[PDB]
Amino acid sequence: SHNADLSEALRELRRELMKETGYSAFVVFTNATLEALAARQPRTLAELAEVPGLGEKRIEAYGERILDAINTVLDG
Repeated sequence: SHNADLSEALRELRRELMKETGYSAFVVFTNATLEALAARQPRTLAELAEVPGLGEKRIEAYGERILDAINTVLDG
């Protein structure tokens, strides 16, 4: 739940999603969005919807993976 640990997991997730989709990091989600995820630590879909720059398309595509990345860091 340290910010650096969350940020690393989110960068690792973003690389997985890039490989799976063929998209750039930017198209997967931007650094401002990554930082907001790490700071806000959303734990639910409701909380994901509050994250600046993420948006519904990416919540649908990536939301569960994002929550799981955050939970993996917070819970171990």
